[PDB]
Amino acid sequence: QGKEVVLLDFAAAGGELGWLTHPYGKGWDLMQNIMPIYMYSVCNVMSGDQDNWLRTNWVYRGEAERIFIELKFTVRDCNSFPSCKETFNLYYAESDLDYGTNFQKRLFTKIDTIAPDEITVSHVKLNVEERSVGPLTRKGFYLAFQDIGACVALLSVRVYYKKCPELLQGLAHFPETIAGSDAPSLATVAGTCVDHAVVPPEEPRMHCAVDGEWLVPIGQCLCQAGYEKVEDACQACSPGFFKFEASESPCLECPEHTLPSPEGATSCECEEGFFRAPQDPASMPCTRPPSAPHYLTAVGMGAKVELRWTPPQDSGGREDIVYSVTCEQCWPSGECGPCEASVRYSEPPHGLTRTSVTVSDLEPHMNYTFTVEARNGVSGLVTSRSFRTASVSINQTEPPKVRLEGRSTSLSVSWSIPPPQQSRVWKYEVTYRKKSNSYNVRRTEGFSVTLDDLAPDTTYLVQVQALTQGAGSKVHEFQTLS
Amino acid sequence: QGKEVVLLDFAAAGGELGWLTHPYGKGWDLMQNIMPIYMYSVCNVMSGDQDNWLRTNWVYRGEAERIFIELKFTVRDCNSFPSCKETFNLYYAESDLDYGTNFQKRLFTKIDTIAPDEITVSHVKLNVEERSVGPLTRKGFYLAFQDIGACVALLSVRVYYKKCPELLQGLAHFPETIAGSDAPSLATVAGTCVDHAVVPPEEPRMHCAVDGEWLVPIGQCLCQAGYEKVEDACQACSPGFFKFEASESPCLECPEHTLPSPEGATSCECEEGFFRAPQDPASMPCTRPPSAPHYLTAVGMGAKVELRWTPPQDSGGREDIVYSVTCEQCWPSGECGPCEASVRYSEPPHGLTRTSVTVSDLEPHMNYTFTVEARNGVSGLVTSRSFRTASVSINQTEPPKVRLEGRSTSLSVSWSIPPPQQSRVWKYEVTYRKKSNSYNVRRTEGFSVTLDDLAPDTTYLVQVQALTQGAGSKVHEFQTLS
Ligand SMILES: *[C@@H]1O[C@H](CO)[C@@H](O)[C@H](O)[C@H]1NC(C)=O
Ligand SMILES: *[C@@H]1O[C@H](CO)[C@@H](O)[C@H](O)[C@H]1NC(C)=O
Ligand SMILES: [Cl-]
Ligand SMILES: [Cl-]
Ligand SMILES: [Cl-]
Ligand SMILES: [Cl-]
Ligand SMILES: [Cl-]
Ligand SMILES: [Cl-]
Ligand code: NA
Ligand code: NA
Repeated sequence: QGKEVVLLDFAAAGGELGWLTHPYGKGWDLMQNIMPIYMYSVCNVMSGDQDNWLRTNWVYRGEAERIFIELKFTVRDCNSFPSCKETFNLYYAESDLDYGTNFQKRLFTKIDTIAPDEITVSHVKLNVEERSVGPLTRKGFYLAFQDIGACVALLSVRVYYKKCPELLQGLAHFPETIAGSDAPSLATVAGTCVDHAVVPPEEPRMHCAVDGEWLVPIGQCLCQAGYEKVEDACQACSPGFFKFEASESPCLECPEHTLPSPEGATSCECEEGFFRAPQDPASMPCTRPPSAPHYLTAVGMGAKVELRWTPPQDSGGREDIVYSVTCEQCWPSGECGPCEASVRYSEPPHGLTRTSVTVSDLEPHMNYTFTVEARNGVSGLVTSRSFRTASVSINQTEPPKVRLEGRSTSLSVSWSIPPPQQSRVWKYEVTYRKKSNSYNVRRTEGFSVTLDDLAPDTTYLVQVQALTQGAGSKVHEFQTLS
Repeated sequence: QGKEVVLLDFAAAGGELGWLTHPYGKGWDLMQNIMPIYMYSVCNVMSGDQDNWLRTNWVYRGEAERIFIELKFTVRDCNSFPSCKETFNLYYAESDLDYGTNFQKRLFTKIDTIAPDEITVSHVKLNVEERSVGPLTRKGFYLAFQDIGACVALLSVRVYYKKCPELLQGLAHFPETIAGSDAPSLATVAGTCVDHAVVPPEEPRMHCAVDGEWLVPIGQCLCQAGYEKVEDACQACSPGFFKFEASESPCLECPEHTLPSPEGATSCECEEGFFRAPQDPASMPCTRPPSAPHYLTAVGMGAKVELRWTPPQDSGGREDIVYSVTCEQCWPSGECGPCEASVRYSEPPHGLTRTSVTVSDLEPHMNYTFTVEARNGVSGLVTSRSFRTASVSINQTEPPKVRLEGRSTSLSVSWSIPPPQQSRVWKYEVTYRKKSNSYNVRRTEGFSVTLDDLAPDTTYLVQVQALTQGAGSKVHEFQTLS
């Protein structure tokens, strides 16, 4: 149930309300019972022809469309005393002027015959009856009651109308609106967003019914950045909190490494020495550049150097860690300088996410120092650097990488060396022994030989040296067919 | 108003319906008036103590919650014949079994006292009265009528209940639902998207009221790609039409240069020789590469060449037109070849949106042919080329560009030439005459001289030649102070 606005309340007046009766003498009469109770009684069941009227004061209508008329009464049984009726009539008249004592029944429209559910034979049996009328349009109206020979006491008369009350809901405001006249009335009432609230992407609406109930909520408003919902309004975020968007969510407390916020903050400021990247959301804690790769190994396996490292002990709270590798040369001469352009990497030496690289094409005996640096998203915002160094010497230059391209029974062999080294080699020298003092060497400028005139199902020791005006491969075991 | 389902209709039965009366003899009785009209009459206003009951058949309730009971009747005036009442009583009883002739008034709950609005003194004055009761829960119910000494004819009795009908709205389906019992009942009923419809981003809902009206639509479904809304459903796009998205829009007809579509098309296919770029929306007509720049001029103003052109006559229906310039050299020797890397352009010679460029650093006497090509977004999809050619010869190499850096009374002069030409110059030669056979020449390797010992407020003719082991500027008029 919603708002009732009362227009008339006979009982609530304690007798001081005085209504016109026609005729002046006979018919309805005000009665007091004493604890005073007042009432309007008529009981002329004997007289053969009655037409007794009771007319209320002029009632100002205001904004009311449908009025509700609530009556409380007793009726005595026509068979309970030895031309009688047990009902009365209820009328109304609209009008813009209050006519005072000038009352004319012909201007009154009949609402209904009022009958009792219970009848007395004197147990105080109080009937209740409600009717309604609408739409009304004039400035005011009158009610009336007609008795044609009933024995009635009329104890109460309430006229009220219904409203949908002023409403705060869904962070919007809805004005008090008058319940409409027709029963299938749902009036759509637009809402107003309370201060610091907004409709983001459905606009707030409510539907006012004839009983004054608000029925079906459509849409809502949301508290904007720096504000949240507290009860029915928007409030500034507490000190220590933030909110960056218009959402239906509370203020989030300040993330890690951040400076205590003032009221209505859309984001907390960064702590000294901590930062944010231009892609980081306000919800992300302040971060910093990482420490150095925790461990780094530089191992000279063969002619190439392998660098293997480990992520930093401290990431500075980030997950976008990359590595970059740089190099210095030093001749143990004493002189030093940056790495030559002839050094290659197994992977472009910057923007590394892998934790290892292979370095090739290195001058022998030279002391190479490799520095591997760790950087995350906030690194460009500090001057400082986090790195580890490791030094390697290499002895042999790149040997030929040799494989079998086929076999019979004979052994068909191929090899390769990186194209920068290919200028250095004068000739390749192939050696083959049987698996103690009798080997066979051949020479070529090319990259493949077939070893001929060999024993079936036999293990041979094959080596390929790169010769210069050098560096030789590992011994391979190659077996002939059967 | 919505769906009424009738449960009982006395008048609509033409007498063949037969109701229990208590007592069997006295009281209510079926009467026929002849054009047959049937009715139930009691008129024992004389007898001192009446309690006459009329009980309907057992009525099966089905799914009904609130029933509506509509009566039509006459009542005669108790004063119209010389223990009388002018009302009757309406009761009901719920029950799961039909008890037949076994009728027990004590099981009947009173709905209301029924009174007439109009009373007869015989003009056929037919009162109408509606009441309702609910919620009901048992399998069926009975109505009854009680007369205590009224003279009533009862001509009609309709019990019905209300439903919200099965509904197609907003491209969703809503099941037939029973109107609820309570007046402030709005039952929310979810809808089902009809075939080929979808909820894109609010889900369809309707609200069923107690009178069987559907009240407030929330949400909708939309016809998906290849489909549109026709009446209350989704239909395949006509031949000749398309629709690419789920929207509330009709099928669009096929754009220009396109192949007639089959039913339910999401896009029309391209006409032979026409294309679409991988960024073009389905709504965009098929396009093609443009024609050549309509006009091109190649003019050798000085040492530089100016190319000015004009957009193509035919754009192939596009607005993303770019130009690119290329160059061939030919010595009038006869031999030809691509342009040297020493030729510069006033603007990177590809991706041009401008319709002109300046070409500088050109070898004298050489026949340069410039080709300017037009390309739009669909050009990469054809092999063909649209271009215009224009040829230019240049005579002089770049002269010094000379300006006054200051003056007195003297003239302080500076010049420049593009750094590629700066190697060629042995010395610069400055000549100055007074504005007929007496000039003064000086020489420098640098780019500025101050002319000294000059007359006040005087016009001088200054030229600067670039000398080689050449090319000289225009004559400038420089005036001293006063
Ligand atoms: C280079 O190698 C030596 C050992 O040969 C090592 O101790 C030294 O620290 C390395 N680099 C530099 C720049 O000190
Ligand atoms: C080059 O210039 C001549 C005139 O000197 C012109 O007629 C000729 O068509 C030009 N280019 C070519 C490649 O034919
Ligand atoms: Cl009094
Ligand atoms: Cl009304
Ligand atoms: Cl040799
Ligand atoms: Cl009959
Ligand atoms: Cl009820
Ligand atoms: Cl000289
Ligand atoms: Na009535
Ligand atoms: Na009643």
